[PDB]
Amino acid sequence: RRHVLLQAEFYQRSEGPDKAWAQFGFHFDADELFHVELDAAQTVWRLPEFGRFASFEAQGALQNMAVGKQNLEVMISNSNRSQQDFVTPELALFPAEAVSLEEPNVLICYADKFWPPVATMEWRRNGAVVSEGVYDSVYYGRPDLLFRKFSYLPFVPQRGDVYSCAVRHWGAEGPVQRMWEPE
Amino acid sequence: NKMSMSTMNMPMAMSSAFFFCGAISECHYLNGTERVRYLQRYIYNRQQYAHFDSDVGKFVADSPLGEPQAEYWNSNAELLENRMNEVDRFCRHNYGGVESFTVQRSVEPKVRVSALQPETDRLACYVTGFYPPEIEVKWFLNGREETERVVSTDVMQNGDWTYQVLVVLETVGDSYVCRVEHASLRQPISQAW
Repeated sequence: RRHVLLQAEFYQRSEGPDKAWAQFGFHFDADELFHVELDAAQTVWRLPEFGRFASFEAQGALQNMAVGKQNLEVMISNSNRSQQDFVTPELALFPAEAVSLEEPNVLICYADKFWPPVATMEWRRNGAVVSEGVYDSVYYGRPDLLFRKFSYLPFVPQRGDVYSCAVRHWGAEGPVQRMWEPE
Repeated sequence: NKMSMSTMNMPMAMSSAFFFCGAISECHYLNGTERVRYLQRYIYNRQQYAHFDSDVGKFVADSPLGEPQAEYWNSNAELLENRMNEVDRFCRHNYGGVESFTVQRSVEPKVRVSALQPETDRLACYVTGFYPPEIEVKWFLNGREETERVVSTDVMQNGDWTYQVLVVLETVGDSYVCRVEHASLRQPISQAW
């Protein structure tokens, strides 16, 4: 019936501290086709099958990034450095699959409804940092111009294990976190 | 196939801080390529200041900030011809390039039926791993569709091009079936309990 293909790109910077970010990606319905790693000029497909079916010239994104960054400086000026209030994320933590003790699974941490799109996710098992095999998404857009982001932790369910996902949003006082434990 | 991109137009120039500027180039497809709409949105911070819609053929200011830019871009007929062409060289080209693995992407649901409780008060039908997100999950008691005591979560995005949903039946010779219809399946899945 209905489909949306989006090319979504953004260019942002902070002062105090000074930092810049950029993102260039293509999306289909709610899901990401690819993003370009702007430092390396590489198209990164969300699923490896996409990269076998299709191609994208990542140099094109780098040309867009130069235009994006110039646009940013012109719109900062045209707006007299007007700024918006930050919106802190809502977190959900849920497994990919039916939980069976000792069957490998994936915990998904979904940070939603935040702005600006600068947030880091940290995983913990029984209060200790776990990072092996973790995948973090790039920032996905919303109709309300807020963002969302996915993180994935491979795990093996066991009785009495607790997991936590903590998100550090740019400029927040500290992390917000959610816990999960199996059935 | 080699995917195409869309250029951004450039607006005219007229302690801690944060600035954001972005652009979204959207292709809306109804009955595939039969009806195609190109929309390009320009955003500053948390507000859209302007867009181009291929059905309109011109830039429209969405805020006072974009008013100058819409008129500046609207005064350039070659610039407007360029945007109107995006419907073909961006939207139609890209649809042909990715339809096989997006519109035609098909991933079968896995269906699990569990007791929840301490005595049984609820049956959970967990349906995981599917694409596209459109799905019908129904509970039957002795071949009769239940609705009254049925509670469904929204279909949840896993973010990896798969979706899941949970359908709980409140209930106390009884034969309960969770029936799942999905575009990936030639035949519905009947998970008995």
